[PDB]
Amino acid sequence: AALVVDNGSGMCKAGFAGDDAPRAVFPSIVGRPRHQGVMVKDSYVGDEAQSKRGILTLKYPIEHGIVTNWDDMEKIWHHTFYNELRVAPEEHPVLLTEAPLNPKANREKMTQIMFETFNTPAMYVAIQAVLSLYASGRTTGIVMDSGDGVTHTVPIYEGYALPHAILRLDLAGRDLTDYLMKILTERGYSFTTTAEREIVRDIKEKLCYVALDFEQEMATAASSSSLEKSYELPDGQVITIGNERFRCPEALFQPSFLGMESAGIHETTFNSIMKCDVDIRKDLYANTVLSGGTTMYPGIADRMQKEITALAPSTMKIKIIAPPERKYSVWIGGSILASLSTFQQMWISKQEYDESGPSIVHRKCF
Amino acid sequence: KVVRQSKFRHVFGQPVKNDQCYEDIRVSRVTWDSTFCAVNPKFLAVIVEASGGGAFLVLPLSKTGRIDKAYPTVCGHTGPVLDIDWCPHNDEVIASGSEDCTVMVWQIPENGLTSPLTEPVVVLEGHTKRVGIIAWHPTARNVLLSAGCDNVVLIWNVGTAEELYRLDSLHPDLIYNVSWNHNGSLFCSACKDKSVRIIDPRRGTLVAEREKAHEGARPMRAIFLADGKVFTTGFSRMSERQLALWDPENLEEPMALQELDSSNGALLPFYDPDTSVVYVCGKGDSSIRYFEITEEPPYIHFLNTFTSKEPQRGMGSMPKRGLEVSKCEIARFYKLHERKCEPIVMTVPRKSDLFQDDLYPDTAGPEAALEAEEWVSGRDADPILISLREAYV
Amino acid sequence: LHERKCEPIVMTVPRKSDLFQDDLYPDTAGPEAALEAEEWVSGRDADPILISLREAYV
Ligand SMILES: Nc1ncnc2c1ncn2[C@@H]1O[C@H](COP(=O)(O)OP(=O)(O)O)[C@@H](O)[C@H]1O
Ligand SMILES: [Mg+2]
Repeated sequence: AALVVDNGSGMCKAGFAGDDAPRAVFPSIVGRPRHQGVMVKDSYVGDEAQSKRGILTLKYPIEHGIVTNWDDMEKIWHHTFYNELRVAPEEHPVLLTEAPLNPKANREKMTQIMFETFNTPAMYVAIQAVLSLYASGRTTGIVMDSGDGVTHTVPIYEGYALPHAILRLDLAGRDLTDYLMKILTERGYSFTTTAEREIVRDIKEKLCYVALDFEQEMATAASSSSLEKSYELPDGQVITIGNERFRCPEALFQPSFLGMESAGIHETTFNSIMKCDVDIRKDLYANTVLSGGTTMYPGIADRMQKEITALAPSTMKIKIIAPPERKYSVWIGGSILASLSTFQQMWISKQEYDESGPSIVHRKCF
Repeated sequence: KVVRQSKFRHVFGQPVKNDQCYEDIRVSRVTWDSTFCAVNPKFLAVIVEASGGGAFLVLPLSKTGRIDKAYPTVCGHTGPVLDIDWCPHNDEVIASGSEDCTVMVWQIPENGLTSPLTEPVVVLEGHTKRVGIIAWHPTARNVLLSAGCDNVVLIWNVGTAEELYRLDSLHPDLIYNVSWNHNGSLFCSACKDKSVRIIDPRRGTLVAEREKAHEGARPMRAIFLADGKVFTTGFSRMSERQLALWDPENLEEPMALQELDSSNGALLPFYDPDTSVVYVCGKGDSSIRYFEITEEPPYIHFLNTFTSKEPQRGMGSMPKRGLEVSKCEIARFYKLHERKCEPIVMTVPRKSDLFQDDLYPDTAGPEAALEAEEWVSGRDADPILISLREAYV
Repeated sequence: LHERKCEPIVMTVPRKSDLFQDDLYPDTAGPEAALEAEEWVSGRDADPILISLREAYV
């Protein structure tokens, strides 16, 4: 019974190998009380923190795909094994996921905690981008992984990755949530505290969408009310948003909205494929696979295809692969890979690490 | 009769001002659960992260405020440093154990470090694995206890660089922590097998052993008390952190057993023999809990708790000699964040501004009672006590 | 062996400890013959003489 744990910047997905969906999906947040109790637990992790977020100060242990504080990070893992999965970590091998171009120091800390703090029998860590292609059942393609912390573009050809062509874009869902926060002020709605941030994130996940033509959508919203949508706040208040539904996701293609000099995802995909060899660009053009929760905006694939087609040569066949379950593509691929018979030799034993150290972890891993 | 008689039931914690802290310190990121800090009334030592090998930063107490990133450090180990300990009889001497399976003892200059320190005074190579436990002898001079991951306990004479005693066939699993007794004659050890062992080093015999002291599999600690009892902090089968009191003459059942919470993180206890107060801090916890140990049942009385909004990475305790006696301060705690060390003042509220004799009984001085050769013979002497009245201003 | 170059390759076991590894290096057959050719014709059978690699540790 191998455990597949996919820890992201904002979301954490966990479950058992062979399953078709993660069993535990809870926010990766740690909350602490900001007031003094008057009726006679100093921290809350996951859904309980979300349920009590009114009196708590929510903090993300991972920021931009970087562990800003490992002490809360261990709490997330401890909450996963004992409070979410309700299993003993020492009895199940654990499959881990790493961001592309993960620092060796980051992997070492992840490895050391797993074998020492939790005393896992065996464990392995795999690239999130590679696992996403496993779920799609493809051996060649370029996957853009846009989650909560950072967006990555990793091209893979015939099972070979190209690290030199891997591009990083410091722009993800959390930045959108902040962008939705700032643009909601012009409509008269004020959200400042960390508790309000989750509320704004819920609105983003429910009412935001990607417009095929941003300029035409702006004209439509300025001359009609058909794009208005209403959201009910937890206190029973209702708010209405218009152009902000498609303005917030537009930062994906126009980072200058956030003041970022970097280019959009559509171009960032184009530079990445432009960086690899000429003979493999054909397969990557027709094998663009979308992964991450930030890719659930409706119509993002259609806008994706139109943008790259303008950049790509006219003779070139552009195919954007957006499976409906790509939010858990990293976890789904991990469960598939862990269920393979030929994966048993990639496992790293606790005794082996105790005598060899993290050197064996840098090897056998990419 | 209504209120249990005590002098510390209202002791409150107060962090020092921002300018009195130490920032811009890259604290070590080693999963080993140690104090990560050693402080003496002259210097502050903190284990830091180095790209190559291991190092710990030693700075004068007066050097507050932001710390230069290029500040010289004690970088002599070829591997990451696991733990550090100041010499009680020499404030300028600190021992360090690292992952390079060696122990090196350093002599800090009076004014601090002007250049990075690489060569140590004495190197101790007796462990086949990483050494994460070091403990100076409370009374005997130039005597150091080292316990590596090889389940081997060694006694060293730093003055002569000689391994005084070797204790190997005594710990079947990894050892958590080791603490000397009051006179230095005995030491207690916590092992991964949930067994607490009291061992005579000069004789190499197991005095007392309690199996399955805590049923949880999480790491657990054990310390000696001044009166001669053992305080163990451990976990239950339901992964609940517990505090236990043990009598070395009767270990069939603990004297007390209280459960604190179900949170993770090992509980590092800090004992104050003068006040008989143990401060319990947990790794990654934002609160410090202090309890009073008395002969009255249930022998463990919860006093109060200082609560913060930030988890700490390690903990260092200021001995009595460096405390501000005039402000009715009984303990100072250097809370270590991921990039900052925040001293915390433990203060007894008192109306009178004069010296409080009851709060400040005679404390062990910085002079060793015996020597290594005398202690080897079997001599036993209590630590020499000094008076804190002179520190009053 | 390449077409014009002789390249040694080194297989090593990753071990944290820098001391001698008893398990990695059991007794090995030495360069001393156990029996002579004439004894072999008779039918004598003997195992190779085993030596210790501990002395090679530096
Ligand atoms: N239906 C949705 N529409 C838009 N964005 C979403 C949706 N669901 C999730 N997200 C965004 O995806 C981000 C996290 O996605 P994911 O990659 O699955 O986890 P992580 O990034 O933590 O690994 C969140 O910040 C959230 O804002
Ligand atoms: Mg992700």
